[PDB]
Formats: sequence, C-alpha cells, structure tokens
Amino acid sequence: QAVVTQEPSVTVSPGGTVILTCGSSTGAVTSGHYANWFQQKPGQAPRALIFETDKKYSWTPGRFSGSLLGAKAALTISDAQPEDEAEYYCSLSDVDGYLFGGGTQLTVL
Amino acid sequence: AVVTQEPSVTVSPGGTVILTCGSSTGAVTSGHYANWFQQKPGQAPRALIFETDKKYSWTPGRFSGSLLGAKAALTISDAQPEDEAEYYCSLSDVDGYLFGGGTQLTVLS
Ligand SMILES: *[C@H]1O[C@H](CO)[C@@H](O)[C@H](O)[C@@H]1O
Repeated sequence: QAVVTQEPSVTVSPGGTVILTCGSSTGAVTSGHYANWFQQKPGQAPRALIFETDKKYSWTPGRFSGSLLGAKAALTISDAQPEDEAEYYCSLSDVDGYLFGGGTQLTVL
Repeated sequence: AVVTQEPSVTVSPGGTVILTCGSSTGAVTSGHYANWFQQKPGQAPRALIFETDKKYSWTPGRFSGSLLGAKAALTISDAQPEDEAEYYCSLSDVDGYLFGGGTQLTVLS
C-alpha cells in the first residue's frame, strides 16, 4: 500500500505565496492519479477545496490553485490571508486506493 | 449536521441492493456532491462515485449513484462475492465535508 507524504509544517506571510506538496511513495503523481485538497480548522468540519488535482469547487477562493509539481501534486496559496491558517490535507486517489497524507499545518504570520 | 448510512445490508449473488446516505439537516441535492467509497478490512478504501452519480474508469458498471428521496443512493446490481465490503459515503458543500458511518454489505454465498 502506498504512503502519501506532506510537509508537516509550513509558514507564510500575510500577502505571501506558499506551496504545499503531496507525494506518493510509489512514484510520480501523473494524470489519472487524482489529488484532492481539504482545509481543516480546529473545531470545524473540513472543507473540500480541490478535486482531480486542479479543479475547484464554486466555493474555492481563486487564491487556491492545484497542479502537478515535479513528481508531486501541489496546492499553491497566493495572497495568504489570516483565515488561511489551517491544516491542509491531500488525498491521492486511483484504482489502488484513496489515500490521505498526514496534513500540513499552515501558519500565517 | 450528521451523515447517516444503514449499519448493514445483505444481498444475494446476482442480486440488487441499495445503500443510502442522508443528511441530518435536510434533503440531499446535487449541490452536496455525494461520494461513495468501498473498503475491505486491512485494505485501502477505493473511491467509486463522485458528484452523486459520476464514476471513475475503475468503477464497475454494476455500481450507480443517484438521489433517492431526500438521500443519496448507491445501487449495486448483479452483486458479486467481491462486492462484500464496507461502503462509505461523504457529503460535501461550502459548510464542510462529512463522512457517513459506513454500511457493511454482506454478499450471501
Ligand atoms: C505508485 O504505485 C502504486 C501501485 O503500484 C499506486 O498505488 C500509486 O498510486 C502510485 O502509482
């Protein structure tokens, strides 16, 4: 079974741009291997932000963008806001499993 | 709000069974993006359905998602022994992404 890897922690300046990444232990994340991103604040339900690696929901701020970066999936957060301070989880999905990473704590300073 | 699924259901081989996924606060609509997942003990769950009724390239034609009454529904037709598994649904909108408690499907031998 594959293991999904996310940075445990990242920091950004309000106004800044930060990149969060999501890797698979079994190889490069390519098309057909779907990444989903979720935002989670303490005491709140998580919210889905990205699906199929780069697609947004109607409630996803344009500041959030998904892509493939090298062999990994990436979530780019531009124009960081105080409200963006949260845990960000990625899942990688294909015929072999729908697998969660350990999450990235984003800190906005 | 809470997502509710039947604790357990049974189907005979070649039989048809329906599993449902309801919201404790209102009727499920297309705007809830119902997802379904299949999981066998000691195995990774696999995604089967997204956006209520959309399938992946690895989703068997036997599985279909719909809205049924005020709930999301997964219909499994011509059931196979390998369909025995725990089935999870998730409901998702701007207010959050929530999993149901899961339905144990038994396929009779
Ligand atoms: C690495 O390879 C495994 C299967 O060999 C997949 O589960 C994973 O998604 C990635 O392709």
